[PDB]
Amino acid sequence: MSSIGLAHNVTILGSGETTVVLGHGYGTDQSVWKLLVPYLVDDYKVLLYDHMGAGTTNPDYFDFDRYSSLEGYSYDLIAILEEFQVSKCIYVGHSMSSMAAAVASIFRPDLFHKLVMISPTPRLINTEEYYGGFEQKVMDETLRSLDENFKSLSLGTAPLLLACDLESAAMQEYCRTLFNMRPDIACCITRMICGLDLRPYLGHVTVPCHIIQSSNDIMVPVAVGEYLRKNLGGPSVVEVMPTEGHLPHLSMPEVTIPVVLRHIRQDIT
Amino acid sequence: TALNDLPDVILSNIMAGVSDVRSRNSASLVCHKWYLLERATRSALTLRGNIRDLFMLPTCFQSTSHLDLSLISPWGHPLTSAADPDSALIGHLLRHAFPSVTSLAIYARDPSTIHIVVPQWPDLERLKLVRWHQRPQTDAAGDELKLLISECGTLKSLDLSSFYCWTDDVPAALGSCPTFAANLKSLNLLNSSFSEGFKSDEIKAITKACPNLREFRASCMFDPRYIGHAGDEALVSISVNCPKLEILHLADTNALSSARSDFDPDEREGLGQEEAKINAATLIEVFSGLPLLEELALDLCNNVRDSGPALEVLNSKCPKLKSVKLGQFHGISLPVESKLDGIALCQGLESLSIRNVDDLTDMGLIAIGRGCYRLAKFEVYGCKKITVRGMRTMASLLRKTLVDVKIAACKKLGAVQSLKALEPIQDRVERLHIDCDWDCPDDKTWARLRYVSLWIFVGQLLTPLVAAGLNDCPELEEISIKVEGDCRVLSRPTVREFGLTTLLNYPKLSRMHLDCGDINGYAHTAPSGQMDLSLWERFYLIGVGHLGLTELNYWPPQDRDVNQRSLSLPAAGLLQECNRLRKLFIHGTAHEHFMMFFLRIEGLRDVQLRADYYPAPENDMSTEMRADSCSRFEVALNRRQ
Amino acid sequence: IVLKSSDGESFEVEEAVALESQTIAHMGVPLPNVTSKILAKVIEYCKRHVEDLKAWDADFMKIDQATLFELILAANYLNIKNLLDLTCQTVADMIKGKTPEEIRTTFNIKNDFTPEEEEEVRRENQWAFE
Amino acid sequence: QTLTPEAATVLNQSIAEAARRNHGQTTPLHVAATLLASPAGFLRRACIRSHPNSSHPLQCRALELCFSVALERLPTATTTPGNDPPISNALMAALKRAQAHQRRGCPEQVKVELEQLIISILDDPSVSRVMREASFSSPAVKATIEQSLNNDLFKKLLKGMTEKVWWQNDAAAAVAATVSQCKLGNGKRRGVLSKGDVWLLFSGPDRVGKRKMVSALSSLVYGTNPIMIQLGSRQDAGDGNSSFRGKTALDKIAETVKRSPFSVILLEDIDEADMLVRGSIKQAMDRGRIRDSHGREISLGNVIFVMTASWHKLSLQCVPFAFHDMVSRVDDAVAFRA
Repeated sequence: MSSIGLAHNVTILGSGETTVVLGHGYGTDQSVWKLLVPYLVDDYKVLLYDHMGAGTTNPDYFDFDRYSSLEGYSYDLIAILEEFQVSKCIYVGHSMSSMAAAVASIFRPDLFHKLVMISPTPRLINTEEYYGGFEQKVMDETLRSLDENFKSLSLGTAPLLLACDLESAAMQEYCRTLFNMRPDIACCITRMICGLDLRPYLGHVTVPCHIIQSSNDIMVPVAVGEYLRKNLGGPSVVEVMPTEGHLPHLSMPEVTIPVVLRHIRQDIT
Repeated sequence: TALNDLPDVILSNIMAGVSDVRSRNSASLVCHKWYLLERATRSALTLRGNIRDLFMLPTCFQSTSHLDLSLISPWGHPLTSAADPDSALIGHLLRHAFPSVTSLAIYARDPSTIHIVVPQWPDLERLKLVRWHQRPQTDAAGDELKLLISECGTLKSLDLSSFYCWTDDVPAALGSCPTFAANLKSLNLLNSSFSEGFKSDEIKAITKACPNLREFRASCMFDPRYIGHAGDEALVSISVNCPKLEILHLADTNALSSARSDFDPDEREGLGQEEAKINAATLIEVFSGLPLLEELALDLCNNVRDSGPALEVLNSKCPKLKSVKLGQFHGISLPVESKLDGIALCQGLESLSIRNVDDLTDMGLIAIGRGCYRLAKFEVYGCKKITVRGMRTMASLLRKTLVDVKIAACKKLGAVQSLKALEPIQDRVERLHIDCDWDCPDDKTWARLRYVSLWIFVGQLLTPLVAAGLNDCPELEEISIKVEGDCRVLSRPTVREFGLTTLLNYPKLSRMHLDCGDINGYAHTAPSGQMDLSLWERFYLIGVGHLGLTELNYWPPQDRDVNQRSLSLPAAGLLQECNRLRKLFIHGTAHEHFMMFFLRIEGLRDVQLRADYYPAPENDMSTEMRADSCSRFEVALNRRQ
Repeated sequence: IVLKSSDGESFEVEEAVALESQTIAHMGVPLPNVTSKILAKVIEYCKRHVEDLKAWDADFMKIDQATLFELILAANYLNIKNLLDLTCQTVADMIKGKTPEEIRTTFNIKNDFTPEEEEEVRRENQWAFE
Repeated sequence: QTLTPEAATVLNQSIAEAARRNHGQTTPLHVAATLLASPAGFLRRACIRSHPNSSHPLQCRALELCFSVALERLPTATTTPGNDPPISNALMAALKRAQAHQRRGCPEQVKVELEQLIISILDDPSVSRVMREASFSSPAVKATIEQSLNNDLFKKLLKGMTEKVWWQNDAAAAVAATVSQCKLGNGKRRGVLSKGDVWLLFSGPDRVGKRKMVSALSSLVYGTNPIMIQLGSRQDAGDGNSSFRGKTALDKIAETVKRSPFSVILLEDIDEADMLVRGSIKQAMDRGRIRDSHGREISLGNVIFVMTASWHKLSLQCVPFAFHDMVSRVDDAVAFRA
């Protein structure tokens, strides 16, 4: 078909006037929604795609200059939506990908009818007044590991560091999929995420947002949901589920899927 | 004199003898005469390429007789689809490129694939269908199998040992045209992916349709608990309907599985352990009905007891019998005083394979050795009573002919015990299999040893292999390792590496099978404080670059819960370090970023991701494999100079 | 029976050894196409076949390439299937495990392939799983 | 002399073109270029049909161009033009291949027809090689040409369940009858072949009595405890098994059936189950095997299945239209009294 549809492995399923766009998280691909897609194809038009950093995409198309900032991902998402004639889409995103969708909505409000977010966060590095992510030091370890893996691959030696070698046991679950990419692309995406912060821009989002978090999550504090509700510029709702892990939509489908489907089908927020 | 001065007929004769395809390709580049000779002489071809560029198919292979289309990239892709009208042209393309095909193996992803490709060769003699994917929905049973029946068809052998389907498809297809079934001289249905084995009625109908069968293998259901399970009537129907049988292989579907936790009665949570509807009298009648029988294999997951009389009748009623494989048959060897009995009376056996025999003792092994003096291959599995003395003496008795020994899951026979047991035949054995069990309580040159198979539980090390006795193997060339187990319950290894560098001890080693695919673990998300599968892949693959491997088959560990066998980053990184690799097959999935790691290997020619397990990923959305990724990788590999 | 070589030498042949060769069995019996050493190398094999095997056969193969070519020619002319196919297999053993240049060098072979033709043959060969 | 009049014509025109340039030998490239001429020939139509990019008219003339340059690459021969150049070995090869392809296509029974000839000369390595650089693949057009050419028990359990659930005597007798008859073989059949799986729909408002009912039936016929799967808004601290990890309700059902092919399975609130689960149950009841979320097929065995319904013998008037197919296709439907 189109070049954008071939560079992102875009697939269209289902039928009906309403379109659901599933944006996977960093380190995985559209395969993470294989448990959710059957629940939607009956009465929705599901659009699945892989963002350019994903392992299923061509490593050559990856532009280190464009994708050193989240604006690149938001622009890519807008291009994908506009190519496939998708308007008033319903966006379901995982962590830090829903942020890109939110920025895209800031630029192009007409494309997004609602935003459903799974464990999102505006800024990943917590400051003294901001408890909305992880300490800088605990993530410095993961940056070091990714840099060492890239160095090892440059010399032709195997990259021998994983997220299982960190000590947080929460960085292990958070950063597990960050090592599921080519080491240089992994370094680039990780540095972008570390430098990312959308706190100023939270007031410009007008589309409704449906924040979904895990009960007593060790990884992203539950208070971030209330923080976003207070700073978001549009209607917002927060639901908490008794799930765990970085990928509740895959590891615990019988609990996560009902929540996501409900938030998709109810508009009142 | 030089060869070009030789007459051409003995050139065709001499050059039909190079079977090594790499050597054949090398010979084709010698000169014009040699090229023409090779192209007119090549008989077996396994097609290598992508579906997209299949119209760039060479026509130089006009004289091939056996054609293998199941390895067309992307692996498992529908070669012909009903969605594209020009897919009708693929049949003609193949028909014209290989006009002299008699044996065919094709991947039958879709019914249209069969209906377009198979009837192309009226002289087709042997057919092998492969499908590890889902069975497409059809109007009735056997609709995709009915497409095999062609007007001018004379199909003689049908192979469905890897073609997943409903067991009701076979009898429906076989009943639709009596000519097609009568022409059949061989039928292989030994598919382990069947959810349940064939019913009694289905076996009866299958054998009634095909009275001329010479070889018959089937995956039957022998559990008495189920309804319509195959029992005595099924076997007597086999004996009555197929009197010309020379090979008879009935095994339960669980017995065919790669994982020992599926067929081992000890490892099943009380499953099995109950008698089948198989009597000694019924076995006697069955063996009496097959005077021409040559190869027998009855591998059940349900016990059959007091089978000694049946095995004795085997010796009188099957003079041509050469190979016997018995699964959970008890009392096969019950010696009294000194008179041989049971299987020990089959003096004509050449290979014997027994499994989970409760009655067997050391005297049983001694009787088997003394009676079956022509035995050349012996396989024993899961016998809790036999010891090193009995097995060593049985080896010494058969020291003149025994060249292939497998000793697995024997409680009292560890790795060191097995190697000590094989001492009398140490300088003659060629193929060897042991379990790397280091916890079993209670001049050394393997001069002819060429193949070693190992089984080891997950988390154990391989370093003690040298101290176990397998020290000096000058001729050892291929080793196959299978690792099984559930690592979700296991802690982090205290030792950093599995120890593949220990395999540097054998200088001639050039091929490997690393089957970790039966390890269950956590793919991308571990619950809390657990270790994901990438850690175990690193633990197992470290040091694989040091070995001068030239071929490598790798089975990534799986996560049964989410159904994925992904290749991790450390796995790809370590496999990249193998510079000498020529062929590299990975029986799993890997996305483009990791697949492109392998272009660093200079000598690498054949690479493929083969999902030959059930169930294979249905489409690109459900896994991390994409068709475009495969095409880009292949184009990059071919272009490398 | 007594046979005569091309050079005129005579050798004694057993009846079963004679029946080994279809050409001899169907037909002094001069052999004007084979030399003395050819019979001196083939008769022991014929006798051994008429009446350990692997090692002895490998030892008997331990002959130079040219002598071997004379042997296979003699087997064809005498039309002995076993000797001829064993000989051709033995030669084809040195075919395997060698590059085309190695085959040419070991076999004084002259190369008449243009680079374009070599590339095309390689392209055709890339379709076969080695 | 072994060719049709038209094939003889086109061969001698190839020859005449060979004699006009004196380029040594009559290579099949020349006869292919001859086929490009005489626009009534089939090669033009075949080429335009084979490649979508070939629909452009001047690409066919670009084919002529690439043939022509290769001909220009042929050194000339010092001979009089008033002669026939020796046709190359490749041409005898092509003609013999044409003869053979003609022979095989009608095994019942030679003058070679035009299409066999053109196939044969596309088979020539040089013609195909030249076409390859011209974005044309000889096998595709060749296949196109070839394709165009085609134009007791009852009471022994009734007493126990009447002991347990004495307020549901009539429904208990009805279910006793249906379970005993399907077990004995007097039940529904999956087509002509008999089936072992039993499918029961348990309507009515009494939930605890229904649960003790199925527990008693399990403990009597199979001597085992039932299996606690819920589907509706009835989840509690037992069904919500995170230990299963990546399993939905359908995955749980399939795994339980696989691991325990001999027990009773009760499904809670089939009315509040998702359309996906209900569709999966319909597929299982038709095809006799349950498919889970990964597409694996699992044989139902003969497991006793009971669906705990709540709509108000089961009357068809009280069943919503969506669940009518289930009732029609279920083995039996039992209504519990209030």
